[PDB]
Amino acid sequence: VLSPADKTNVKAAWGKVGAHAGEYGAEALERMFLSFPTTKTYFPHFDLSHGSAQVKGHGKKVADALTNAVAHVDDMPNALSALSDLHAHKLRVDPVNFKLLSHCLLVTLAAHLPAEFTPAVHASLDKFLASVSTVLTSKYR
Amino acid sequence: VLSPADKTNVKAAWGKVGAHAGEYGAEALERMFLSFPTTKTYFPHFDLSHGSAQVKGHGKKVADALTNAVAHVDDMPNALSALSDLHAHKLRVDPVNFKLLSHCLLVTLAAHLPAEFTPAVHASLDKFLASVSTVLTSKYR
Amino acid sequence: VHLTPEEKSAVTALWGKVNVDEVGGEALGRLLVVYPWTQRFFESFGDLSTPDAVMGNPKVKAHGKKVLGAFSDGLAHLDNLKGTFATLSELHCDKLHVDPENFRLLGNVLVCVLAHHFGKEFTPPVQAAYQKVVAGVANALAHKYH
Amino acid sequence: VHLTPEEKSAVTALWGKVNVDEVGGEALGRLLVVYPWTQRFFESFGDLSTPDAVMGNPKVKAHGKKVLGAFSDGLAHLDNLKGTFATLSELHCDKLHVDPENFRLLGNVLVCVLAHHFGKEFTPPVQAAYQKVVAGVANALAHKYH
Ligand code: HEM
Ligand code: HEM
Ligand code: HEM
Ligand code: HEM
Repeated sequence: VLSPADKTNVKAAWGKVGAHAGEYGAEALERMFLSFPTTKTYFPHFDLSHGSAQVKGHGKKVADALTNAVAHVDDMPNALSALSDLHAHKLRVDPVNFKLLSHCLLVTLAAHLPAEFTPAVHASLDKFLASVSTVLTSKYR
Repeated sequence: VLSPADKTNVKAAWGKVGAHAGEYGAEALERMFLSFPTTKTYFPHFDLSHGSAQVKGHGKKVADALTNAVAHVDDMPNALSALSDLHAHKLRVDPVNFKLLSHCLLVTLAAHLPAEFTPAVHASLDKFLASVSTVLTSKYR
Repeated sequence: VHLTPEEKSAVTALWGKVNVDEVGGEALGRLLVVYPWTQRFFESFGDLSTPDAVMGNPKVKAHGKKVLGAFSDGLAHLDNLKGTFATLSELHCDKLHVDPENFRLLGNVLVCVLAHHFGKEFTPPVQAAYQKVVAGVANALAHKYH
Repeated sequence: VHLTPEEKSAVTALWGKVNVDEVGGEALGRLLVVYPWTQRFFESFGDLSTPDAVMGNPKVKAHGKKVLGAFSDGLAHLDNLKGTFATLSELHCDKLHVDPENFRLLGNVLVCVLAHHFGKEFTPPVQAAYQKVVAGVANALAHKYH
């Protein structure tokens, strides 16, 4: 449950991401595919090589959904409704993998926001990715 | 989210459990300590030998809390509020261990309720134990 | 893995009582019912829309039998699951794309199934031994993922 | 664990630049902030009530340095993490009663801290190599639990 401080922390951090959001989403995916190779089983139809347009493109979609979640942080279930339907009924990604991408996103933000990534901000971001993860897996069963 | 059909399934199975709830609670604990020895790190102050009064006593407490949550399945947050504060602020059990006790309670029920443990009820009970686990871990951060 | 001889003899003894085909069908179908996202690999199989449809689907029963027969044959090589399952690991990664978390989910449903089938004979110590076996199998099947 | 020589050299190079005392205090502090239930083990340590109190707590810094020091020593025996950490494994089980899930959390926080500290130098491949190492170390420390 996101406290007002957590919300402030997340809007601030994601704010400084701004326009690089897409580039950071791709890097987070690349980090995930190299560190946790089991995650590649959901992308047999992609070229996962370094610099792949497919990964970059997917990264930009992931990032834009997170941008949408930050804008609607008081009403995430409705904002992300179609994406929870999508993952629940079509993609059917095992819920364990959400934690793996969330860690990779945190790593990416850490690597790019040397000053904003304070202990308190780290805590709020991890809570926020967990809440996104919970919504996206809400309709699985 | 527990569907109404899930709630009917949990009520019916736990109804059968009836008066054995505490004996079943202790057996699930003993299953957990033997199958997943890391969980014993939270009970260094207990005699964990088979049939100890401390384990039987704790089994009954676990079972009454579950009985309280089945009674108030539509309002579990309010119903377990005291227990979520206790686990979040005092006991501080890592969330991963809720999955292990849930598995062992499901195993115990399966072993004792041959007629009622159908696929659909198994599904409903797993989902119920996941929701209890989520409410008990709610206030951790 | 590492089972004590007492543990090994307990696994072996109960398994001698198992109808591999029936338990196979039951465990695969309950996998698909309790954790419906596992249905993702199986849409070639027809009607999976309700519990009854899943449990009664002959393709599901056939797959279950094939998965559990390999499992059974692995119980004879508890000393070397990784070698026993190395080619199946490769296959499930490179060609079938199965996230190895499904092996763990299956192993926990298998345990519930044995418990339901054997009731009080499935004691805490026997459960513990089977937990080790099912985690060992899952590990062995995941070992060649890359 | 098994590292390719280019993962081994990635891990070795970065680690020669790490101030163990400073990174250790940061990693431990962040664990206690981001996952506050881990404070369960440290109530002898003082004031842990706000992020600034945890990060500036001197007992957190001191212990942080002790833990990453032992962690350092294991990078020197990457081929036999189990034998290097057997004694400490037994201590954290029998005397300290620490759930080994905490080893995993600190591994991931340490990766966060390395990324924060080294920026773009902590590339995806370097991360991958460090993830194998911290998983290895966690595993090594959990090996003697019973
Ligand atoms: C923060 C969590 C995540 C977010 C916000 C997210 C968001 C999205 C979005 C926006 C799409 C595109 C939907 C469309 O086509 O309209 C998508 C597709 C997809 N996602 Fe997720 N997702 C997340 C986690 C994951 C994880 C953890 C996995 C697997 C490890 C995964 C696997 C996929 C796959 C396989 C697709 C389809 C890709 C394609 O075929 O183009 N997702 N995701
Ligand atoms: C289904 C989820 C669980 C339920 C419903 C539950 C319920 C309870 C209840 C009713 C108490 C007694 C509180 C009182 O005295 O007022 C308690 C205490 C405790 N629980 Fe939880 N519990 C659950 C999961 C866990 C897990 C997973 C662990 C650790 C592996 C755990 C460890 C403890 C410990 C250490 C105590 C203190 C016992 C003592 O000092 O006597 N609990 N729990
Ligand atoms: C005890 C665990 C497992 C064992 C021993 C096992 C074993 C096998 C075997 C022996 C085959 C046939 C290989 C061949 O064609 O040569 C197979 C195929 C397959 N398995 Fe696994 N499996 C296991 C778990 C799983 C799980 C959990 C799933 C997914 C939910 C899965 C999905 C598949 C798929 C989709 C195929 C292809 C079936 C076909 O093409 O008809 N397996 N497995
Ligand atoms: C990277 C993995 C870790 C290593 C290498 C490590 C190593 C050590 C060492 C060197 C000591 C001193 C033992 C002695 O004086 O004989 C120690 C103590 C201790 N560690 Fe661990 N540790 C690790 C992770 C953890 C984690 C994550 C926790 C819990 C969150 C933890 C909790 C403790 C506690 C409670 C002590 C006792 C401190 C005191 O005496 O008050 N350690 N550890």
